[PDB]
Amino acid sequence: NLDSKVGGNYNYLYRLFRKSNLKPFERDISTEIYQAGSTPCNGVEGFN
Amino acid sequence: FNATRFASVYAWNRKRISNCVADYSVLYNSASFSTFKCYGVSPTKLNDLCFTNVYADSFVIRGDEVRQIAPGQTGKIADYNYKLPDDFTGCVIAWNSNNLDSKVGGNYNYLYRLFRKSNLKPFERDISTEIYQAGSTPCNGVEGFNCYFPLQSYGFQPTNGVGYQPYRVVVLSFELLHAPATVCGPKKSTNLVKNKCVNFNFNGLTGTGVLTESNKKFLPFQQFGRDIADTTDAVRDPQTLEIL
Amino acid sequence: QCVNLTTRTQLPPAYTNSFTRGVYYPDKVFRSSVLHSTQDLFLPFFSNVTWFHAIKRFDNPVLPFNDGVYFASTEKSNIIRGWIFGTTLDSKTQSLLIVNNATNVVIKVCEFQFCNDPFLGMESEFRVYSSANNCTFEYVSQPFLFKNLREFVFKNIDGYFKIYSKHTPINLVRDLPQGFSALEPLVDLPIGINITRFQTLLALHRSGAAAYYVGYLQPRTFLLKYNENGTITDAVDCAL
Amino acid sequence: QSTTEEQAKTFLLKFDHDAEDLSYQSSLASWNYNTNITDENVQKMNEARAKWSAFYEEQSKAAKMFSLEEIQDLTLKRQLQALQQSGTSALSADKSKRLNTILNTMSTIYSSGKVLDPNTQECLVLEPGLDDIMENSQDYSRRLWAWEGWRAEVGKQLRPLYEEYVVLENEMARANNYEDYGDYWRGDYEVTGAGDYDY
Amino acid sequence: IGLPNMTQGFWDNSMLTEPGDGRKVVCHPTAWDLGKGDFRIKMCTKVTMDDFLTAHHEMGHIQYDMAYATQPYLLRNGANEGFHEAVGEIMSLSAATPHYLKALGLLPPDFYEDSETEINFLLKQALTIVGTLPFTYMLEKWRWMVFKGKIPKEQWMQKWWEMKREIVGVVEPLPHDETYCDPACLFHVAEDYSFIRYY
Ligand SMILES: *[C@@H]1O[C@H](CO)[C@@H](O[C@@H]2O[C@H](CO)[C@@H](O)[C@H](O)[C@H]2NC(C)=O)[C@H](O)[C@H]1NC(C)=O
Ligand SMILES: *[C@@H]1O[C@H](CO)[C@@H](O)[C@H](O)[C@H]1NC(C)=O
Ligand SMILES: *[C@@H]1O[C@H](CO)[C@@H](O)[C@H](O)[C@H]1NC(C)=O
Ligand SMILES: *[C@@H]1O[C@H](CO)[C@@H](O)[C@H](O)[C@H]1NC(C)=O
Ligand SMILES: *[C@@H]1O[C@H](CO)[C@@H](O)[C@H](O)[C@H]1NC(C)=O
Ligand SMILES: *[C@@H]1O[C@H](CO)[C@@H](O)[C@H](O)[C@H]1NC(C)=O
Ligand SMILES: *[C@@H]1O[C@H](CO)[C@@H](O)[C@H](O)[C@H]1NC(C)=O
Ligand SMILES: [Zn+2]
Repeated sequence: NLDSKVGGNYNYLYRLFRKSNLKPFERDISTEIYQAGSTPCNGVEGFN
Repeated sequence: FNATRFASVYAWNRKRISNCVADYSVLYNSASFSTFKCYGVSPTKLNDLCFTNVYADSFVIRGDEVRQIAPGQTGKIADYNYKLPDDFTGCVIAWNSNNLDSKVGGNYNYLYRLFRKSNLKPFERDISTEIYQAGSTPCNGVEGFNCYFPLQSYGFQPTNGVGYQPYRVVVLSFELLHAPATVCGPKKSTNLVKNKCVNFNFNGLTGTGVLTESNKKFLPFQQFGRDIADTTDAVRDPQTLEIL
Repeated sequence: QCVNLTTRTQLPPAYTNSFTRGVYYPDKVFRSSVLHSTQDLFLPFFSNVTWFHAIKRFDNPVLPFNDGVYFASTEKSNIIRGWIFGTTLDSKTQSLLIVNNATNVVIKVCEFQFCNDPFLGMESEFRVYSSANNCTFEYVSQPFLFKNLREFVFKNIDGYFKIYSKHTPINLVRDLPQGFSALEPLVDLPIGINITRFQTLLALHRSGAAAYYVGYLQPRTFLLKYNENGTITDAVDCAL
Repeated sequence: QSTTEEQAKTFLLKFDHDAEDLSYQSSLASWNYNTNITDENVQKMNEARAKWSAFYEEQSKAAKMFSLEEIQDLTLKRQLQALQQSGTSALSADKSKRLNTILNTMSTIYSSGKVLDPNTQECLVLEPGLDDIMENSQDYSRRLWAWEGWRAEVGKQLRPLYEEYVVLENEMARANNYEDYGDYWRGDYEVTGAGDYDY
Repeated sequence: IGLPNMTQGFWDNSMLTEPGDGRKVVCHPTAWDLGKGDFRIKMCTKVTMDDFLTAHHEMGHIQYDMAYATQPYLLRNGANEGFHEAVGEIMSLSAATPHYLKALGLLPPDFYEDSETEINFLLKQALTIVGTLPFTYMLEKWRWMVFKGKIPKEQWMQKWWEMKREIVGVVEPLPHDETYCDPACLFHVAEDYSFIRYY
């Protein structure tokens, strides 16, 4: 009844493509574009 | 995948895959496919988990209907021709097929069901060709008032937009039962070394030691040897059939 | 189709003593000059076994498959064809099929519409089943087959069907001659099917004496002797 | 319960499925005519347009037994209201046929407008000889003679048909329960059932 | 403003100039909505300011089709007759601004416009669009009283000239009798084309 709103609460996000594990009490803040393939992203979204 | 013809929207061909090693690496590393969405698993590491059976369903739908095939989506094609369960263990693959499924003047070889009494149950194929009736008064087997045929054809032409261009969709479902697994990913193997203290993993037989040539004569079916102390003292290489 | 045959004469089948045969390699391990003791389903030494005759008089009973079966045959002219495994041996349940026809061996898992008297018809006539809905498995390989003795052990555990075999020349109409011969593994299939009964297949002469025996496997402890070369030469039953 | 709307929705779906392909190959054929005018091209445009008009007229008939008060949604009501219109067929056969043959007359001879120069050595037509005379000029006499010569000829033959066309348009206007031809054309800005956002 | 470009079919299928293979075409810029995601665009455009504006019209007035392309097939249209034809024209209004040309390279970076230079642009666009608004309104008034019956049937054409003296402020050079039809000089009149659409 506070966070959720009828218009839509979209200010909460979670990292999903870490590519590695987390040590206990680790803080990850980098938002660089994840690469899932051999081709580098070069700052643009696309395949992998 | 590399097939000349695909099944109709209402009648989707289903093929079962078993007892073979599946090289998924060719799939998600290929850029030719336009849609590669995996539900419940990741495209990477997918070749490290074993299943018992794999089902492949193939059909050709519109460009705007690719988003309609997914767990929870609603619509006409999804509800009345091929409906997916809320839970899914597999991947959905689709790509443009304008060069093959589009013909000048219209390619009317593909039919589909647009209106049905209720949404189709998951993994159900509907091939019924019956005169639909939405009116209280029965028309008695002949098309009349409030009695319309539910199957109509698709028109594919080379000049249509990408939103209407034909797309071939293959749905791979990995099912797991209380049976031994039959499909697995390829087992990568490295080159072997000898006369050096190394860590070896011989077909699941892990250990540490020094591998040298052997004078023992294993029986043709035997794999590894054992001493009186019940310790592995010999082994045969899976690739080259010699004793170490 | 299948021909309903009733020309046989009803006779009471004899029994025999399975003196020593029925030993197979338990695991895929090489041992030399070592006496090893193991607990596994074996056929007890000097065991009560049935007797069946072919060629006249012939019979194809639907014998049970409770925990494992030792199958042997000292017959000649390859009258023995194959076996059928399953629970109901009809179209409502899956059944295992193994035959050795003139050219190849067929292994399938289908809900065959088995006839009451499966029978193979020189020339041969496949007359054992009528329909097959959908088969989830197939496999073709080398056929398994003065007289010749073929011994088999059929084990079905944790969804895996295991087969062992051994061939040796035999003479005289004697039944189960004395001797020792270990059964090497042949084939393993991960079907995962329940099996309760089984039946054998033969061929009629026109439209060569054949005999086979059926044992049963029980949980026992054995002491196997390994030679330096790696072959099992002798064994001891620990509860005889 | 079988509300009429639940069958009108299926009818509209069938109409959309047919009309999309009909207009798409019609428009594809329409493009082939603008970029290529030949004897074959005009014929297939005529065939496609005739088939499309006939199909639209059949669907206008099929919209009739499904009324407009059976749909409460304004947006859905708009579709049926647009589809329910038939046209000039509401009157008797003879009056409709005379309408079609009159419209043919204003198609053929009307496009052949001609003017006569006082001097026979120059002969100019409306496109583009006359247009230069009225628009691209800096004198009085040329414009005067062009106006006199053009208006002297075209009025006599073309005047009588206008009154018959007007009265017939009024008769079709009354046939569709409209007060007059003005109400026939004033119906494009009428909003009913929306509320205060009306006109 | 967020509007994307024309689809890929524009680049290959649509031709930006008249073909020279002997085929004759209609060189009027046209707006085509073929449907099914297929869109094609035709004009014999040239490197001129008027064609520079019509290029943005044809690009921008088609953009309206892309806006409501997600609507149902019977709702794939503009709000009314005037909205669709007014969306395109306001596009070229910004493309003719001096700042847009200065930032687009069509004007020098040090270019300065004088208020006397602005005077021409007012008169030009007034003379093109605005100057006929009283004329268009009063002509449609004439038609409306013609449609309403205020003008008696025997003076249908003579009151066009009669009120022209006082109200329209245009004097005729030679009076004409009842047989003459001034509206017959326009091709659009015979084909039943509305005139309130422009207003
Ligand atoms: C596994 O597949 C390879 C692919 O050719 C077979 O090739 C062997 O390759 C090694 C070295 O690369 C050679 O020494 C062998 O002579 C090759 N064998 C043959 C038959 O060409 C290899 O034999 C296969 N292994 C098994 C056990 O079948
Ligand atoms: C075991 O076989 C012998 C051989 O005839 C005989 O004692 C008998 O048939 C069998 N014993 C039974 C059935 O209890
Ligand atoms: C034996 O089986 C094979 C298939 O495995 C078949 O091609 C062949 O015709 C069969 N022969 C006879 C005599 O049944
Ligand atoms: C004939 O075969 C059929 C097949 O099952 C069945 O009726 C029965 O087994 C036979 N009939 C007899 C033995 O009378
Ligand atoms: C195979 O046949 C069985 C009938 O025993 C049926 O239940 C099953 O659905 C069939 N499978 C396929 C893939 O047709
Ligand atoms: C096989 O038997 C086991 C128990 O012995 C039972 O749990 C299972 O449901 C059976 N499966 C079939 C297909 O009969
Ligand atoms: C052991 O095997 C070797 C190699 O075939 C053979 O020469 C030797 O005779 C065998 N010895 C015994 C006791 O089996
Ligand atoms: Zn426009």
